[PDB]
Amino acid sequence: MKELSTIQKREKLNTVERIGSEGPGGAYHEYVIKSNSMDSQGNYDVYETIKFQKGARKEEKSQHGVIDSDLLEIVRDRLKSFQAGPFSSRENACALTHVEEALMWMNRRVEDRIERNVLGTNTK
Amino acid sequence: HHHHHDPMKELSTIQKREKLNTVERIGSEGPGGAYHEYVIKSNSMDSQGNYDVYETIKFQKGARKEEKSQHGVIDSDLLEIVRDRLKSFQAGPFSSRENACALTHVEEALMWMNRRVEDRIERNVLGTNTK
Ligand SMILES: Nc1ncnc2c1ncn2[C@@H]1O[C@@H]2COP(=O)(O)OP(=O)(O)OC[C@H]3O[C@@H](O[C@H]2[C@H]1O)[C@H](O)[C@@H]3O
Ligand SMILES: Nc1ncnc2c1ncn2[C@@H]1O[C@@H]2COP(=O)(O)OP(=O)(O)OC[C@H]3O[C@@H](O[C@H]2[C@H]1O)[C@H](O)[C@@H]3O
Repeated sequence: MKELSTIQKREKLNTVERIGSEGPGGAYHEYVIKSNSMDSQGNYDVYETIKFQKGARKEEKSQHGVIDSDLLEIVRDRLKSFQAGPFSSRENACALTHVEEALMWMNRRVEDRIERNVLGTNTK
Repeated sequence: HHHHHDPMKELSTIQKREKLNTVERIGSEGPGGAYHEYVIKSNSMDSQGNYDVYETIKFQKGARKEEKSQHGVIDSDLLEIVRDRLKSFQAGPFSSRENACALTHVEEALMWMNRRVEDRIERNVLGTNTK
């Protein structure tokens, strides 16, 4: 089925769903973030769709969208702000270090593909 | 729908070369000292000057047990999406060690985020303006 099995199991604010089918690289390129709560009339309090860059950027027929490092950079910024604020935590600091190292590995991939001159194409 | 182009508002990213998108924080600091609206916008624009990509991410603003709260996305949602995409890419033809390391770190970040949630349930402070 469609809903993601999440690491968080208790008191989840939102459900996340993959929409559509597998595409380039074997990945999905549309996701829905959905409130677990509803308003008085049965509507979701939150219903957001995230659409990924589908097909590499230099190939024809490719569809523009967000990329995964965008999401990680937003979360990185949020954790940095929370850590500079009144409600910091050790858990935040550990999560932030892992988020930044993930981003560093994603950039490692980007720079390797620039070097092998395959960035933006469907090549190993 | 939005025409092209503070750099104080744009996020300084880990990636420096061949960025697809610019990420910008919208608005002011809010609860916890954090921003709760971000825009992801393509570095390319069409023939008429409009962004090819212009998407807004709005976060749950104000803790869930407090008044005034505005419903929205939470950070672990974004990370679970990235986790799923990395898992898919790793099961596909274009796997990599870089993907594997990024995936392990993303999942451990999510594990610390859930660790925080469970610690806050234990202290009975989840959803409140409490350290
Ligand atoms: N961690 C990964 N992130 C992205 N893509 C990955 C990863 N691991 C493997 N891939 C695959 O290599 C191709 C070229 O990617 P790329 O050259 O890095 O980048 P891009 O130009 O930014 O396009 C990005 C889009 O490309 C399409 O193909 C991708 C995937 O099939 C996809 O639909 C992307 O959403
Ligand atoms: N890693 C963090 N994630 C979220 N929030 C964090 C973190 N680190 C510190 N905070 C701060 O503690 C408060 C209580 O958060 P919580 O009990 O986890 O909140 P919640 O019910 O899930 O609501 C969530 C919203 O709450 C508001 O305040 C938050 C923040 O000021 C914010 O606008 C949130 O976007």
